[PDB]
Amino acid sequence: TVSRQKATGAHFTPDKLAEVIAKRILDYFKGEKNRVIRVLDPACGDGELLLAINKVAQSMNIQLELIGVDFDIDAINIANERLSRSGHKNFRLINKDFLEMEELEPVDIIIANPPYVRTQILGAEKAQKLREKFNLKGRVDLYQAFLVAMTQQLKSNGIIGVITSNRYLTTKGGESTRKFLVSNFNILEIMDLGDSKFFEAAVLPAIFFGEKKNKEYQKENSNVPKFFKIYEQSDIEASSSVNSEFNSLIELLEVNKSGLYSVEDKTYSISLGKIISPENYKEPWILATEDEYEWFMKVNQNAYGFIEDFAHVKVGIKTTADSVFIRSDWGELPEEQIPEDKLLRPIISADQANKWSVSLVGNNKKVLYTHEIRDGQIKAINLEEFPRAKNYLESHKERLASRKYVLKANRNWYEIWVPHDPSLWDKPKIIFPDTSPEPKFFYEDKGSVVDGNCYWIIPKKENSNDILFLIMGICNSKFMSKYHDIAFQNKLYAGRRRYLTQYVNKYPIPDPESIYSKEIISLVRELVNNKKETQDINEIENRIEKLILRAFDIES
DNA sequence: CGATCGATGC
DNA sequence: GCATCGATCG
Ligand SMILES: Nc1ncnc2c1ncn2[C@@H]1O[C@H](CSCC[C@H](N)C(=O)O)[C@@H](O)[C@H]1O
Repeated sequence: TVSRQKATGAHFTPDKLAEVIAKRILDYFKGEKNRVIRVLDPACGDGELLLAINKVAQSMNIQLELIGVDFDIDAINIANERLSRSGHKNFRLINKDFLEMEELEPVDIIIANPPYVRTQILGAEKAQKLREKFNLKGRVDLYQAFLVAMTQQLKSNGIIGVITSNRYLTTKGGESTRKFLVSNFNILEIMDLGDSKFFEAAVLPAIFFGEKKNKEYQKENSNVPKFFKIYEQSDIEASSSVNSEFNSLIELLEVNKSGLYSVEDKTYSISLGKIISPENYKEPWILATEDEYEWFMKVNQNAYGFIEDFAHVKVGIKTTADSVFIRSDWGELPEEQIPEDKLLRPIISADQANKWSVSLVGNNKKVLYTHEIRDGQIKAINLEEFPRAKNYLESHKERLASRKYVLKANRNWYEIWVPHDPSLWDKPKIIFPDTSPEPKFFYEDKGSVVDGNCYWIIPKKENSNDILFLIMGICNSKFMSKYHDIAFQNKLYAGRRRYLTQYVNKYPIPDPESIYSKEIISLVRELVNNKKETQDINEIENRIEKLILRAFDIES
């Protein structure tokens, strides 16, 4: 199920992309450049990065000592053959685990593309060892441990050029990585390659260039960190101009002017600017232009608060066996195994998501809910009281009992892993999908369950009314989409944002007592009650955009 | 406990 | 194309 390429992260850097990284490294290198420079690739694969940096260095008449490490002998054998045939004799390859889970003196240059292996593939046990050894936190990825490991092999004032997944820039679990990078390096440049798809794998990579700090120093300050951001721009503004003077996508990585660029069948939006105070490592690092960052600043100052202050942003249920607990064909089961109607709760998924109004006009999904309120406490149901539902779960005994995290928690083998509080489903709530290219927050007061591909919003104050309607009008607006693309830059392919709790908690909210917020609430109340409204919903939506702009005191 | 994260995945 | 869904961590 898990390929050897998946578990070992064996994806080689393309030809032209490796050359781009090598050119930027040797341009940033302030070292001597007339002696032998030692270069390290801590996961060299077939030697692609070492070949690229030597080809560039030989043009500059620089002599390199190439060092490559890889724990796979097959990669070492092919890299030895390629390096030997290149003509360069001063190279050295080591077959070992670089993380050390027999010596090497520090190097002047590191060029790297470490493997990206998620915590689930590493396993919980190996992930704990990596966190304890390399001082990492959260859902650690392998490239994060390599980042710490390879940095400790770099001389002070040495240059690093390393390409990884861009997810440390915006995820909560990237906090330890951001802290380590800004602490150990004078950040030279961060390149967010976005959804350009240089690799055959579905990944959005970032390239980090930095000069390792020396323990004795100055103020630096003469170095201000810059960024380069390129994403696929599908929709083009009617008044925006496109530059088509570049032939290949790899040439766009060396442009030095922000704007729209078209290569073949796709248009790209390239942004250049400065990293703004990366020492604040607890929030995502924002890569935005001067105008975008200033607009982002004035919204926060004029904001009355944030969603986190007014409501609980929760995830839907996580059964950890969706094809067993969530079905639409309950009536088509054998009558001996059709669960009792008390247990089958209608559940809303992401494929029924629209703005304001739910697409519940066509739905039949129900969840076999396994929890209930008993003596004022949340307890799992007793199977003896539900014979038909018991037989159904008996047929799935081996798979449901395989969930080791359920048994080590001393919970019943048949339970839903995250059922939440059964009493909270009755409250009015906002629902929205996680993976979506557009906000689809909608009101729902029929007391149904929310699926794991959606999040839901319930107020902190027990007045489940106007406050939810205000939050909807804010979240669904184009105003908040602009704010989102600046502050929370976590994108999947095809322009999909991630509407996660850690992001939606930070949405700004205006004063719910101002006359502007009062009119927004009345318009949102109309959009959910008047399902006879069609097409001219856009008319109401436009009135909300101008109201939100006056509520935050800005014209965008 | 309850939200995260995805060299996405099928 | 286009929207995971289940191990995981705190
Ligand atoms: N623990 C470890 N120690 C050393 N190498 C490792 C490793 N885990 C994975 N690798 C190696 O890291 C490589 C990542 S693919 C990167 C290859 C090369 N850097 C390039 O850009 O083309 C794989 O070949 C894999 O064999």
